Amino acid sequence: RKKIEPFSTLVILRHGESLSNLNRTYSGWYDTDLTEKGIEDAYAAGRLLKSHGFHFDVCFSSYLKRSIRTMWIVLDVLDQMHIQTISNWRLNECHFGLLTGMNKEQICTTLTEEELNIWKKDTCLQPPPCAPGQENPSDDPKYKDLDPRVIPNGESIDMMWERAKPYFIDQIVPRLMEGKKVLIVAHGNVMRAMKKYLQKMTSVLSNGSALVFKFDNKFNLLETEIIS
Amino acid sequence: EPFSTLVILRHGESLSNLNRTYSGWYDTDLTEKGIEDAYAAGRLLKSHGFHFDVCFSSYLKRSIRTMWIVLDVLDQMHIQTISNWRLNECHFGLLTGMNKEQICTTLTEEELNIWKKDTCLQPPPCAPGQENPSDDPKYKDLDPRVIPNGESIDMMWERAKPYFIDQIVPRLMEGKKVLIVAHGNVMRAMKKYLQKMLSNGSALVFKFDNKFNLLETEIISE
Amino acid sequence: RKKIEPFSTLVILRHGESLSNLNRTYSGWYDTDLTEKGIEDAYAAGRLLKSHGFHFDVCFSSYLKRSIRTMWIVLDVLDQMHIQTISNWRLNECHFGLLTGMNKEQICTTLTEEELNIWKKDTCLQPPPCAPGQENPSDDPKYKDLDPRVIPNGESIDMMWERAKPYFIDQIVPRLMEGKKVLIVAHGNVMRAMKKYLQKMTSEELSNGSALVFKFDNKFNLLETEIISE
Amino acid sequence: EPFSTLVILRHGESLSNLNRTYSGWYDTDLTEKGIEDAYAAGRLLKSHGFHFDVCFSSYLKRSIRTMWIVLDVLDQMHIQTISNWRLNECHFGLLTGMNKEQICTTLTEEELNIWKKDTCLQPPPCAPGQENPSDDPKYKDLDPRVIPNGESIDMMWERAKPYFIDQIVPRLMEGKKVLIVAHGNVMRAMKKYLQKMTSVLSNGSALVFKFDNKFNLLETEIIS
Ligand SMILES: [Cl-]
Repeated sequence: RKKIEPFSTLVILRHGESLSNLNRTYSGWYDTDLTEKGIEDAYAAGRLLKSHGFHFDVCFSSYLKRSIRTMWIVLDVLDQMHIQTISNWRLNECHFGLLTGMNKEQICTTLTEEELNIWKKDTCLQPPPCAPGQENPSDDPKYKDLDPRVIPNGESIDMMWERAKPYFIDQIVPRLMEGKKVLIVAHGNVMRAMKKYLQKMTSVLSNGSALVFKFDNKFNLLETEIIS
Repeated sequence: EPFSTLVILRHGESLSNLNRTYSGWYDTDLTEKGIEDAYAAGRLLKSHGFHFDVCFSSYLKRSIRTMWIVLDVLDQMHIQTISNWRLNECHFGLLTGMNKEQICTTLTEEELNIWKKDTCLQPPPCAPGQENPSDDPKYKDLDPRVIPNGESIDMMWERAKPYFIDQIVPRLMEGKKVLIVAHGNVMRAMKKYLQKMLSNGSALVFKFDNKFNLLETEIISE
Repeated sequence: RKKIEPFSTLVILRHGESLSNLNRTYSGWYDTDLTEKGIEDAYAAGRLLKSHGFHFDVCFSSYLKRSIRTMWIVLDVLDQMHIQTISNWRLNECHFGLLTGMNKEQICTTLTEEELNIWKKDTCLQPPPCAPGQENPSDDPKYKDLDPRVIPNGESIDMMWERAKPYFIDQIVPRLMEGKKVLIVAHGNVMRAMKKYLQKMTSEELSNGSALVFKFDNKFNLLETEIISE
Repeated sequence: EPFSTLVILRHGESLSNLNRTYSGWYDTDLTEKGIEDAYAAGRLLKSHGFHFDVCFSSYLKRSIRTMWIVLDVLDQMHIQTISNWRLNECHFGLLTGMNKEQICTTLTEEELNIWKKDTCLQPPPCAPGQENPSDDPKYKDLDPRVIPNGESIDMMWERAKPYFIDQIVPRLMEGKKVLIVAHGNVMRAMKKYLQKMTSVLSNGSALVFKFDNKFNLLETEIIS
């Protein structure tokens, strides 16, 4: 009982629990690391992909440690620590600007009722920038070589996707056109934007699930499979 | 001397330009004068002593051939060259292949004025039965969704900018000297971007320090 | 106060204790992992580089887990988990062929007294290939895309360096010539061969946990070799 | 059709070849006939329908220019090109710039016979006061220790082989179609390597190697 393989395959996996997520504060570009539970989340994701027989040619991550660490753990489980890995800031979560580090109570104080509803249901609401005196995650040395004009300071989800999309088109798509299997360890908002883009959707997945996109040699999407 | 240097150079006369039709992505090649324009551009850069670590071009032949000629004059045929569609001229859609009179018949008085003076007017897409330059096999591996069909200058820059930021800026931050052989609209958009805002045969020279501050913009000519 | 910096810098680290090392068997390409102590060796090496202020533009490892895992830990300590990393089989330890997995007693049985002395003091003695029925580490799926003719089966140290040298020249030197700071997490024999090549030492002429620092000018002249330790 | 394809082409007439002197790394350029050789070679590949994913050349101008002309004929000027010194012709050292008569004066009777019949004779290095082609600024970023000065054909292949294994084989394993514009000695060494020959084609022919997904050589076709 064997199944015919696709020409190319894209697997998108979400990173596990970060310390900010556990403390219920917004992180965005704040470089919060995995908790012990988040490390176990990464081991579980690696075992999920191994049980489906995935062998990847390349793995992508954001510049954020919770994504990079998840990638390393997953590749460790898959016995693929040797494969090419690529990290880039354009796969980063939204930069939340002023909202960086806020909890639920501070969000409700900062946003009007109407703004909060748009913030939850839509993708177009842009947070304001980091305040004077607020530690801004993008002042990190890891960003020292980027064009300063391009560094975001308060991003809606739409704006995040406008700067992630060129990276997806210029780095991930060409590898899929070569017939490769590509893994991406990703933030939730980025994963959902990529899913919407590929399926051509218009404007909620169980924790620990992965998305499997299968393509033919003309980059037609043949199937989207959820594995868990 | 500066920490890094970017030289931008425009390609020379194309056959469409000589016949006074609009090309956009239409893959028109250099005329005899366009070839001599490239040799003269090479001699201008050689007289200023430029030695480049890398050269960029668009996916369009008039840009690629100019790069090859320039590098030949500079005795740098061996350096790395990179061509990419994101540096292409605007895709003119319906206006592709039209001459000046056809542009007026197709565009109203207001549309033609904004098309001439501004950057925001988007031409309509190619008509049915019109040869679309993006159907070229050289674009067969691009994400089908990203291929344009009718672009304003603003739209062209929105897809060229990520390439400039991701391929050009990192090399300048490494201290390299970078050459770009570009189309007029792309060169003007890059200049406007870098300066936070030219006579034929001229070249733009951008000098940067190690924080990527623009120290000077020099126009060199013969 | 401050010292004038070199144009480019190459730091070479050795990986820490592997399980084969703890059990006193030769590994070579056998993909033995770090022990708990080897993991702590990697954290300590990271702290060493952190106290000397190193910020690398790129890090290289072999295809062997014990080297890759050491690289990951060191970059974690350095807060450089985002930097580019490159792994390649040409930085692998010698493929020990038949000697793979042997302990001291089996080595002494297999080699003559003359052969053993040359084995310890020289770099030219080549082991035989893996025997029939012996598990060969190169049959690992991670090597499936290599040219089958290039895969070694029993290497002397000289032979190891003959296939590592082109990688050093084609991938590390060009980045040093760009002015970059390069980290290599290496195997002991590979580190020693690189040191010999760079210093122009003869075949005639570091404590555990030490690192080698090579400093170069823009013509790739070796300006200094510094040994650093805690 | 095969999983992957390698085409190797030799560059056309250089000025040194026309003058019957040995160039090696001497950076002699194509003649007007040599440029026509490149156009002819391009038309040969076009008539067989080749569409390449990438093209390789040496750092020598006669190889680079041939690559550019061939890609012009193929309507593939946009494809990725890679040039590298490891695909260079032998560095002839002292023999650089010499003609047939001078090589007789320099080499003994035995040495000249080894030079013509075998691949193992290493020429001596460039003489004092002899302009060395490796002093070219295009080589300024190489490890100075690696630069040759007098290379037998065997030595040339020892430094070209790792480039073939590390750059060309992985792309053939990816299922790509690869073009190499090469020098005769380099082309012959690659052919011997791929066919496993032990240690005679028209000037304008091309070699076509067809492979399956395990990198088994299914067939070698000569087109002219
Ligand atoms: Cl050596």
